[PDB]
Amino acid sequence: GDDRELAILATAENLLEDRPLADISVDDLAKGAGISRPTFYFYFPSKEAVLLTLLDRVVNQADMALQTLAENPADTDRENMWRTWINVFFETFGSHKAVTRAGQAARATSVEVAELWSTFMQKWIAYTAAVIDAERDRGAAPRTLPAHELATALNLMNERTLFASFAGEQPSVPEARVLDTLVHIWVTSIYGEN
Amino acid sequence: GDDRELAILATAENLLEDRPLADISVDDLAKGAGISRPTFYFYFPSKEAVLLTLLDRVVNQADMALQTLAENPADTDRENMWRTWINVFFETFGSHKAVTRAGQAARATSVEVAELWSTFMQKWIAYTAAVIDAERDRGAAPRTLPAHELATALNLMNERTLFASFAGEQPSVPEARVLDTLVHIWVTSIYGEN
Repeated sequence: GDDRELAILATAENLLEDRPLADISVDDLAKGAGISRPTFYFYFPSKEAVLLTLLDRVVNQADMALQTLAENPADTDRENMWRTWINVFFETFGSHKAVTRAGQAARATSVEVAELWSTFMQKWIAYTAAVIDAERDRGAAPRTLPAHELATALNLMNERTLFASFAGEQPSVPEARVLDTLVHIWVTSIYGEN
Repeated sequence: GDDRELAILATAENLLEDRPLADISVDDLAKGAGISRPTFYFYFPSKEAVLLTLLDRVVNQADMALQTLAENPADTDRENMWRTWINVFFETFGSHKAVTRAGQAARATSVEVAELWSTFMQKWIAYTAAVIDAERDRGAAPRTLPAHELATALNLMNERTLFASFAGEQPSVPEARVLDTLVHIWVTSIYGEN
């Protein structure tokens, strides 16, 4: 039942490590998960749809892991807060790299993926904005940019800066030194007057 | 001769406004530029290759426009310098939006496009890094992040922040208020101590 479903997915993920969706056939995922062609079609209606579901696993992994953090305020200095917020991306997407990458690539095509990714970003940008407003009201950060706008840029930086490093792009900040980077950019711009 | 070539391209660009490469045929670009199917193939060996050449026009437009600026130091305060540097992106890519978008989308596929875009970024990040080192040596910016690393993140933010706004994404900073945004992020992080 679900046994079968999950293998389709685990297999989806592992063939994705070394090659893009396109050059993975549909008998590719079947053969791997040890099921017949049409046994697959019962479970997922197209390969695109497999990739969708895995991305969904990942995003929610990162959604959930992110809300736990929100509800558990770490007890630390503002800089070490932001870092620990940002890190939850580095750890999640930085674990399922293969899916992470393909997901991004296929925003181009899937109006479903484009949506799925958008929704999550809006959620966290809005939340991030919410923080900054509060950081300004607690008095500890000054009122320079519209918060929601700042957040968007900062968050979009992350999405791109992070996924550049994962795919190991040319050019890109190495996994090691990233974070410290974004984190630095986050503090200096949130708390910075001029 | 070149008459014919250029029309293929102008047409390439205008059909791209309202729909993606994929759903533009090859008789699409011919019919538009008023030439026969194989007359086209003499000029460009595939549609992908048309898109390549237009992206090249744009990048170099922005490359050139960017080096003029470099060689003509604007006479203004550091903040109004960075802005006028960044603006040269907003104006270029923000003019050929259609090409700008498709180019990005098709980094996924074209190892030629991926290269073409990379090279340009490396160039400007390296240059941007070069500035910051100097800004630190003239004493006016403090030595916090490795410059080249900072530059990368800042530049990758731009690429993504900008092209999000162009395609008018959900979520994205509106064209109006962008710049002021990135610019703010640039100053606060370059000149910011903590």
